[PDB]
Amino acid sequence: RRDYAQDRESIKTFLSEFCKCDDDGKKEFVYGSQLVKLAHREQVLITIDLDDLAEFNESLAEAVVDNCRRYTSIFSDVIAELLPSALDVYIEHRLMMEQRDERNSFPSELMKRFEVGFKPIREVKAQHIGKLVTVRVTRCTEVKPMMVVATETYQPVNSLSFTPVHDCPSDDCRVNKAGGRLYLQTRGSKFVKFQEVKQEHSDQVPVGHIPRSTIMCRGEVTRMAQPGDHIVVSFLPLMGLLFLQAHRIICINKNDEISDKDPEELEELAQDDFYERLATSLAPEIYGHLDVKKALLLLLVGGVDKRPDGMKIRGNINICLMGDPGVAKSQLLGYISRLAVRSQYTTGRGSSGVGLTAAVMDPLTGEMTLEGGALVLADQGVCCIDEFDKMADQDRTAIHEVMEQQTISIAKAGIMTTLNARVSILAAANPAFGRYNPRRTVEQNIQLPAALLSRFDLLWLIQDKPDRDNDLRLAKHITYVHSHSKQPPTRVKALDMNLMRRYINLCKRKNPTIPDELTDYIVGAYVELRREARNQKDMTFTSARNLLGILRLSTALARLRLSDSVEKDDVAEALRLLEMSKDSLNQ
Amino acid sequence: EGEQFIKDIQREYVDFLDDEEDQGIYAGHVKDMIAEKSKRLIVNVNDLKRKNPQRALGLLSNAADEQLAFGRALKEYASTVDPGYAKMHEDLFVGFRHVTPRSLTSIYLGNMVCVEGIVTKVSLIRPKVVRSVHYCPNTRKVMERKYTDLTSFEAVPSGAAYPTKDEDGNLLETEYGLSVYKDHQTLTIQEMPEKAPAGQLPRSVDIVCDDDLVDRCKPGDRVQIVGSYRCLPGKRGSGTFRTVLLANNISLLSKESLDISREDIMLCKKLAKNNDIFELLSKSLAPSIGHVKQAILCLLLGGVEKILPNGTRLRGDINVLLGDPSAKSQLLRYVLNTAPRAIPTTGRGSSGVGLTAAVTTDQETGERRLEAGAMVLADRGVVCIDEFDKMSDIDRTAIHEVMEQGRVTISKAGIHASLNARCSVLAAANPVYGRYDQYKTPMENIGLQDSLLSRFDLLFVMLDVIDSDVDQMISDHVVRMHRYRNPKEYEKYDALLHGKSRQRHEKILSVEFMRKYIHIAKCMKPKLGEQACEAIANEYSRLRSQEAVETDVARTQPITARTLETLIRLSTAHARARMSKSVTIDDAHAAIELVQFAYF
Amino acid sequence: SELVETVQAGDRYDFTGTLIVVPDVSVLAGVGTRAENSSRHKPGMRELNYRMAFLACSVQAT
DNA sequence: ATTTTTTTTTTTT
Ligand SMILES: Nc1ncnc2c1ncn2[C@@H]1O[C@H](COP(=O)(O)OP(=O)(O)OP(=O)(O)O)[C@@H](O)[C@H]1O
Ligand SMILES: Nc1ncnc2c1ncn2[C@@H]1O[C@H](COP(=O)(O)OP(=O)(O)OP(=O)(O)O)[C@@H](O)[C@H]1O
Ligand SMILES: Nc1ncnc2c1ncn2[C@@H]1O[C@H](COP(=O)(O)OP(=O)(O)O)[C@@H](O)[C@H]1O
Repeated sequence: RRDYAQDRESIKTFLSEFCKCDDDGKKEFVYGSQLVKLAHREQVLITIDLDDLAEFNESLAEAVVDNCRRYTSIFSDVIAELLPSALDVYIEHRLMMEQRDERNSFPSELMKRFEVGFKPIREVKAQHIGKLVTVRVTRCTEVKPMMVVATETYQPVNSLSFTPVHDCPSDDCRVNKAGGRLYLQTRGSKFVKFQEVKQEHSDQVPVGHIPRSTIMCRGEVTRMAQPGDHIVVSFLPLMGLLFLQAHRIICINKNDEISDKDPEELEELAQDDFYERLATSLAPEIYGHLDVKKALLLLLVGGVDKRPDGMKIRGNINICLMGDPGVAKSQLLGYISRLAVRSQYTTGRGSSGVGLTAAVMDPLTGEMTLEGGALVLADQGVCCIDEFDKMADQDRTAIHEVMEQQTISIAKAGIMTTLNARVSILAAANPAFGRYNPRRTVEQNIQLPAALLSRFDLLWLIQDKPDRDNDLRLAKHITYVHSHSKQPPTRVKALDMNLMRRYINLCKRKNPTIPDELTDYIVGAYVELRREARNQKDMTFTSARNLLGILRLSTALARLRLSDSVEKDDVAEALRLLEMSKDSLNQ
Repeated sequence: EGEQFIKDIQREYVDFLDDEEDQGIYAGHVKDMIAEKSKRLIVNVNDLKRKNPQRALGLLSNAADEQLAFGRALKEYASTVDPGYAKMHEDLFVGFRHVTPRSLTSIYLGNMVCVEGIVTKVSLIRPKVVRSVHYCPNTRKVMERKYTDLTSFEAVPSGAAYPTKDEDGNLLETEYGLSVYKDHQTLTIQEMPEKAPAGQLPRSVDIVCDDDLVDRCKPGDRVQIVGSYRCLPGKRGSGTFRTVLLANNISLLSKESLDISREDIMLCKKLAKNNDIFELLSKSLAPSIGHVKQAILCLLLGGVEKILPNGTRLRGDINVLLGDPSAKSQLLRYVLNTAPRAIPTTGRGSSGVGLTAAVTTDQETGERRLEAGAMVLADRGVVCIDEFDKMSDIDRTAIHEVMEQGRVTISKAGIHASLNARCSVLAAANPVYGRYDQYKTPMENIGLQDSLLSRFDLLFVMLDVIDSDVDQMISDHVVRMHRYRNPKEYEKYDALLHGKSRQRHEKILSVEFMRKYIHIAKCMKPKLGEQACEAIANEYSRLRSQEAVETDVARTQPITARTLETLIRLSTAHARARMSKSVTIDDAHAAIELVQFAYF
Repeated sequence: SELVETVQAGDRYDFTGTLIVVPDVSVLAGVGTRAENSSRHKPGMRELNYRMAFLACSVQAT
């Protein structure tokens, strides 16, 4: 019931005089800047805010929140009329030799060149038609053409279905029979990109209910989400009178500034130069155990790779762990799986996965859906399985070919499936009946081939026997976090996981080297392995890649010391951790 | 405007809206200034019989057309009093003989009557649309054409697509945010089957719902629901006839509400200082039962939740079972019947723990069965089953999963899902050789597996001998059972004494007084003080050092510190049995005798 | 016809291989030109995508 | 999409 025209004048006054000097450096014109940036014809899609119209006036700040449609075509045509300075070039060729007024006059959408969106399920109640609202992906789909007008008759659509026309609804073929045929002149047809995809977070689903899941986005906005992203999306039914169009995909978790690798920290980075405080802020939940945390912090570190002679090198840390007392190695895997960007979790078996990749395993229907699981998807990341020992004997071959890297072949259906297994792995298992009898040796106490125990860079049994004082410490430290809420008091200033990953991001692209000085030294130190272990054939086996492991950890650590200078210090800790990996069952 | 009697009908309805019934009871600042907007001002027919009985029948004889008029009367009144509750000029229905679904014989057509039955085939939501709000960007006039269907009135438009190019061929376009719409629902009803006749196949019924009436319950519950009748389609000019009954309000009957204002909290606060109510409270799950139950207290109470700042949380729950055969299959019943929605299950079954596997090999409709779990109804609930000794090893894995996490995480082609659960569960037992418990060995006289030490939360004892001294004791208590079973200690009156030398009274020994301290009891948060850590640490040290020796080492399998979570969050459940905003040395004492009864 | 049921599995031949096409009734994945011999305009339809076969007239089991 | 069927694999003590 508002007037549809004088509002145009008001928003011209909005768009012109927008030089709000709220910060030093805005005495110039802000939407004049965006205006003239459209004069660069870089931006083919413009942006709107609530704080924009909060100042100018308050009607339309909620006059348009209800329609968000007709206001927007007038927003289109208004600044389409404004010239303050492929198809675009072809039309001039089409109108190069050019009732000159009685014409199939173009709609402004046919010369699109620019676009707009806007900014401000269970709870969504069914009285939201036409309102532009927000809610916080499954079955990700692909991108295809979607029309806006076919041509030169214009047959514009807002619907999703259509039908072709015949002859010409103009004056040329009106009363006079003299006329020609009419067909889709693509070179002058106007389309738009298109993707489609379908469910709730499960943190707001009722106890006695089941998580239910439709999103339609066209144009430039496509490819702004992946299967399985926790997203925010910024209502129109679809022609007994029995879907949604979006503009933006914001994720406070799993998005560009929260994600690693997808400067801001400089004020603190100049203030912060340290390697040990990570343990103080990486999982404060448990007292002690600096080594296990720092070993995983190395797996968080990364930064080791080479592609020489056509072949790569395995440059991800693959740690395994066996042991089961009061160890609580469940909070660690959960901790890593939480903070680790692009994380995963499977168990020893559970259901629909079996802590594995994908399989064509029966009489149900007919799909041949390879169904990529956790082990499939964790690449460029870590798939954190628990109790791998109980997984399965037949399964051990699946970890065998996937160990090397990027390699999971499935010759069961008649296809060369790859799945590119680039995933770092964390294996956690328990001793058999009994609790790691120190006398009962490895593969005497457990029953897994040495093919898989070997192919771990590190194995790290962790055991704590009876100490009258030690568990007391374990008592009071835990009780701190319950009588209170935050474990570490006046010791170090722990770091938020967001900041933690922020600093972590500044460690992945570094390409550390290794002067020749260590070429001799490392091979001399490694020699000790092949002498004092191999001197008795009742000792652990050794791999050709075994030294390459401590190599890998060394060079990785320079990602977090960066300066390309692996010194005697970046392998001295390498050996420190390697030797600390072992010699715990003698004492 | 039909025949002009409609207007006097309106006025006869509005003649209700004037005096002490209206001025004191009915609406205004009883719904409206409480800011609800849920239109339905609840009606009772007996008043209509009392004031205008002919108009107590205008409904029941012709329910096609009393209705827009009821809405008129209401909107007129509320507009007369409150222009705030006035900008939603819609239909605005209101509240308002019960035969069976087996007992609709051509008739009650036109009648607003009651039928009882089960929910089943609760289905999808759809909108449905009211008007078309057209605007002409040439001439720029926001014009309108309402729609309708029989499902509200007799009136229907040319119910069809949005109109256009009809006024002039002008610039002609819709608008949204203006053409409002209606919440639509569909489902069907079955009788309550316990009555059901063995010779026939019982009938279902079909219904329709609307805006504020959308499904506060689930298919397979039972509620009293009232409805009028219509029947829209043709019969062979076309195709034969099929009907439905509708125009409804809602109830729900099989709950507890609870004559519970703030007095009942005053009661729970009244008996508070009575200290060892623990006694009766433990005698509140064994009147017909030796033994334990003070330990089942917490599994009745669920648990507690605690979260790290800027981190994550902990699963909180307790699960225990143990002995010799012949009280186990008639003990669990105590908790199928009393404590809210705590659901036992089969013991050896699937298609209902958590598993879907798209099992639609019959009908093959739209939905692919993405929900066949009856352990997520145990979210913040309680469960017990049998066959644990006979349990599949398929799920022992799955329970290893649960006890560690308490979430399901399945991606078998329906979807890669995960869903909260905060549950507990109980068990059965069968040692393959009977009366062998310790002399041969403590553990594994039983036929079991030993991954599950820390994953349940207590080890206890249950044993038996028919005896010499307890022979006549068994005799006399079994008889005192058998006649304290019985009246004066119909077909059977009340039995008191030996609940009278016991100085209780069944309205202090009672169900509602029992759960008097549940529902606020299960909403408290009594943090710890300054004392547990010390002694619990010394005594867990002593537990982890010296409980594994001296002829009981073989009955000392489960020592972990994962007990120390249990060792303390039981005193939590106890601490929410009295609302003491602390936990004490006395609670320390009361939260170790577990250890003594286990073997001591 | 006079060649009918005068055969059995396991023989060797020199047939006539006079290949001809299907005069289809409907097609699936035949998304080549979709059209019809339809007159022009001034003051359900059919489609066309075929597949091959063969035919014969003469036999010699060898 | 379901009805009336059949094997060829999928994975085994
Ligand atoms: N003759 C050789 N040519 C190339 N590389 C060698 C040779 N001898 C040893 N190596 C090195 O020794 C390492 C051996 O461990 P490796 O990763 O090869 O196990 P693997 O051979 O893959 O085990 P399997 O072949 O049984 O799967 C290799 O990384 C390889 O680089
Ligand atoms: N202390 C007791 N209190 C109450 N009832 C008892 C007691 N001792 C024995 N009984 C009676 O003995 C009967 C034993 O058979 P019961 O129904 O308990 O089998 P069950 O214990 O349920 O078997 P399971 O526990 O293996 O399922 C019980 O019905 C119970 O009433
Ligand atoms: N050093 C420690 N610091 C803090 N908590 C600990 C420590 N050791 C054990 N815990 C306890 O262990 C519990 C988790 O045990 P868990 O790691 O699940 O055992 P497992 O790894 O065998 O599954 C936690 O509730 C925690 O209170």
